[PDB]
Amino acid sequence: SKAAADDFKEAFLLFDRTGDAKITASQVGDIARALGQNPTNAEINKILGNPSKEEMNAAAITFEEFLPMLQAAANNKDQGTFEDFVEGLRVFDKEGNGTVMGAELRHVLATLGEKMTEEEVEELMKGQEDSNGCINYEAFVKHIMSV
Amino acid sequence: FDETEIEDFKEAFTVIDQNADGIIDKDDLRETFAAMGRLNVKNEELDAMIKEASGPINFTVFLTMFGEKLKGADPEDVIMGAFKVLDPDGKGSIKKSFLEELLTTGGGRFTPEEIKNMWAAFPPDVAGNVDYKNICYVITHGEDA
Amino acid sequence: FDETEIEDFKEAFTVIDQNADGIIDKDDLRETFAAMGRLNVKNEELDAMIKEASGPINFTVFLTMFGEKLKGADPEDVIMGAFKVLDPDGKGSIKKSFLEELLTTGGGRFTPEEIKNMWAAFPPDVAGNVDYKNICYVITHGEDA
Amino acid sequence: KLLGGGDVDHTQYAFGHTKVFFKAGLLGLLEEMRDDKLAEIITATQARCRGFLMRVEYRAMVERRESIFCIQYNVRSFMNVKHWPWMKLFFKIKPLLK
Repeated sequence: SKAAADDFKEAFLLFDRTGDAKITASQVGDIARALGQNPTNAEINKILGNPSKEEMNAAAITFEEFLPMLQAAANNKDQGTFEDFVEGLRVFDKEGNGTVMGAELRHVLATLGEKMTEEEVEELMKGQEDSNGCINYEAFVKHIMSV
Repeated sequence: FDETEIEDFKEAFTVIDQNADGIIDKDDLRETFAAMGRLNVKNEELDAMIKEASGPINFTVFLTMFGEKLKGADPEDVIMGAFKVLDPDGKGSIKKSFLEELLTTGGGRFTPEEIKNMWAAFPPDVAGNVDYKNICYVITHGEDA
Repeated sequence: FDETEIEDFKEAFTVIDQNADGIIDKDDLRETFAAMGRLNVKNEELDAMIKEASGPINFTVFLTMFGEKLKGADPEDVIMGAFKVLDPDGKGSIKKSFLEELLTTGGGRFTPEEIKNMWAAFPPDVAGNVDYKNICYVITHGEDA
Repeated sequence: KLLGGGDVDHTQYAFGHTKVFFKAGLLGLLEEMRDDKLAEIITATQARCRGFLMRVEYRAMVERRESIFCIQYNVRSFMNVKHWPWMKLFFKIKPLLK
């Protein structure tokens, strides 16, 4: 709305590697996340196809399409409730203390639903899981929601 | 301030005071930095060092400025004294979680956030509290050795 | 340029300047090469070294000529710093295909053709990205060790 | 452990000493509804993750920014230098020093 945030246009100049002021359709998922929006990858996929837009063939972009797609994704930020994120992992391990065994969270984050690479899974556990093999998800989900 | 530490500051004062008159001026600062390899040392860095004093940098003004910045400076033998009391059986570097708990639970200076900053350049072993001794080195003489 | 690296170039300047007057002329170049075993050193090689300078080779002209050729020169401790961040678990030499993918996909300086030239005298292990450390040695001091 | 994943009704089944028990066709119906309900619940929980996942990649990419350059330029030097008289000289000579 501007509140006209012109820093979204300045961040589009940091993600366009050619400097022509266009951003390919394959970068739009990760740049919506870097502007403070977390649409799921199936949602980013649907919307695209919904609009008869094929992410399979070469794509370019213009700021005039990327701005309204970020504004259509911005209504879905009401789905980011931290009660359900901590209660999900609290149902994932027994006893009254928030600890996932290391390999349980790593294999679930790579193979269940939207596949996260094991390189990204190791980069998200690095520091929050110590050598006991127990990830405290009270501080883990706190630090994941700090970015 | 022990007397050998004051003699070390007298030797550093003589190496920066290349005119040997007893007062380090801005030309001495620039010519000591140029003799260490700093060809691009700006005049604003020399002016910020002189702006920390109220007068000319003679030996007692340099000692009082270093005294007021190093009000908790501890020599390596007293830091290893305290770490030998924390590891009273000798040889072993003490655990990471033991130093985090004992810093917090004894004193407010050992609060956590500060403990994350301790681990942050004082690497793992040092941070963790396992090694020992390298941290005493870098507290008496900074930067990576 | 760190100060110990500048002191290493001052010691190399004194070993090539055998007249000890502060300016390496063509006779110093020829007599340093003859003392290393080069009895057949041509005058055209000495003239090509002097043709890289605009004036006589004093210590600051030798430092500026080496600065302009070594604008990406990195000491062995900072190359091993970056390779310890690429192998953050320590000890292991990193895979050949991991260094080829990460050189290309991050930067244009890591493009392939250049990666074939990296494997080409930096042998297999080095090229592959498995060993480590020998490449830091030969980047700070060339030729096979 | 397997049934851990899937946007499936964790109701509709039941385990026991030699086997699992499973519904069809009602309980079968239940689950299905359930299944959709996790895509929601799930699909949404996936996203953030996905999102977040890459959000850490940027923090790394960025850090890396210079360490590369350092590496980048640094190599190039050598490739140029290693063939230079003066540099070979320094090389044979670099040792006699102290």
